[PDB]
Amino acid sequence: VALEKSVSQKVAAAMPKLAPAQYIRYTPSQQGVAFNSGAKQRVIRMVEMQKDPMEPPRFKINKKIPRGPPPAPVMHMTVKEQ
Amino acid sequence: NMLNLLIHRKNLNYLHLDYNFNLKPVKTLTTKERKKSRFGNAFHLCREVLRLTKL
Amino acid sequence: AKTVTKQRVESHFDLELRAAVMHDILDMMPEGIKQNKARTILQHLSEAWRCWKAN
Amino acid sequence: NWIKYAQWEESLKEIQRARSIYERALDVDYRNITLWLKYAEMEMKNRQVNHARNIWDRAITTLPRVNQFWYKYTYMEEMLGNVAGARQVFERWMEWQPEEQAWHSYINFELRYKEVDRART
Amino acid sequence: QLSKQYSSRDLPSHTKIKYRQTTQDAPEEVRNRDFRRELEERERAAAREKNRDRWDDDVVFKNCAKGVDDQKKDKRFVNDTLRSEFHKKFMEKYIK
RNA sequence: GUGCUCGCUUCGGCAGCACAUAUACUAAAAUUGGAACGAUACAGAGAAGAUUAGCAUGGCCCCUGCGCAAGGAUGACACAUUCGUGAAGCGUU
Ligand SMILES: [Mg+2]
Ligand SMILES: [Mg+2]
Ligand SMILES: [Mg+2]
Ligand SMILES: [Mg+2]
Repeated sequence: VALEKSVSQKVAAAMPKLAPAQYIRYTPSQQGVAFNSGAKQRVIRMVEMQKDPMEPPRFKINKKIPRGPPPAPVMHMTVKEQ
Repeated sequence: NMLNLLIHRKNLNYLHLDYNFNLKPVKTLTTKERKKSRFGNAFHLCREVLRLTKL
Repeated sequence: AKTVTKQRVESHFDLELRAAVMHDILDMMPEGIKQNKARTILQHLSEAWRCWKAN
Repeated sequence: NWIKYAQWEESLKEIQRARSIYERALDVDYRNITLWLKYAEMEMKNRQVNHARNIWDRAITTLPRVNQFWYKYTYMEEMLGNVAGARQVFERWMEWQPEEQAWHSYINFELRYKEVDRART
Repeated sequence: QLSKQYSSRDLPSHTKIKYRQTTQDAPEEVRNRDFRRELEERERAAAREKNRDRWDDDVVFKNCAKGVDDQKKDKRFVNDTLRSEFHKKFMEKYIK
């Protein structure tokens, strides 16, 4: 199931519509009773922005930056042989 | 309009597209200009299909 | 990604022959511990191949 | 090339740069024992005891079989005066069941102090 | 950061997976089979098949072509590129 | 804003009720710093003595190209004599 989800996202490219209104409840970390009107929480309605279907790829991805770098321990000569 | 925007988008100011979709050049081209200005078949195919509809 | 092709085949075959010998033998021959004659063993390879071409 | 670069920055006393160079070199080839010795040495030369201590620990952890690391590690601790530390290191080392000579060095270590009971053990 | 670029090759093809069928040789059959018996009997059959299958008063020279029965040079396979019989034939044919 | 309250009740005003419920990269601007393969100028193609054909390999280099094709200078980039210190470890006289 997990793989299939992943695949569908990849396949989204090959096959060029979202309608959810989703609400969230937020606790801040600042508080103080003068920060909001005076609520321990706020509520935000998240809406996905509509994309223009004839809009080209906005920005440029080509840029290239060198591969990032701990080794496991290895745990594994005569003069004549040399 | 599409095709002119493409042309300008790439700063090909020495090309000229007329209204029956003939892509011409303004001046004799320099070597470098000739390289840069080529369009591939995609653009030309589109151009010619548009020409047909304009007829 | 590049695809093997007629232009590239002879180069390809010798590329992966140099690699075949290199991986095999330097993973096979060793205990030089420093660098064991990789440049040199391959030069022996090309030398031998020329010699067989000249009989 | 890695080493020469590190050395040059070390000479200019830009040792934070030097550290990054050594770490980058390690990313390329962590098995190379000269590299590690140069790295630890650099820290010691600049009196950066705790950096050196870290580095030594890493070296013996990832390449336990290299006896050069162990000999230097114990020597450094002995010079610093930390007999207990050195003992601890040697006890780690002995877990690898190493080589006759290593055991001799551990015993001799003990015998630079009286510690005859330890030696016998 | 996934590019909107495409390629001809990439497009769908053979989206269905041909599962093996029962007479093609589904794994079910395979698990049940006694291969060793089958292999022996086939072998025996093959062997049996093989068995079934099988004047001039004046001249310089008396017959050269006496016992010269071709020889198995084309039955020998040789792992040597220049002494394979194939190579000989090739060399014979294309140089004058 | 439209309609309706045998609304007050004239046809003016006022009241009640129903219906109708949150647009927008707000600028018609202001500022802010990478690219033209322009001319000019200097200089001037890998491999061996030279002249040249090319496929490649590697990627903090790209460009043309629908392209897993092919091109871009092979795209560019790729530069025989003779020993001894110092420290540490181990065994020995
Ligand atoms: Mg070619
Ligand atoms: Mg040429
Ligand atoms: Mg090319
Ligand atoms: Mg090239």
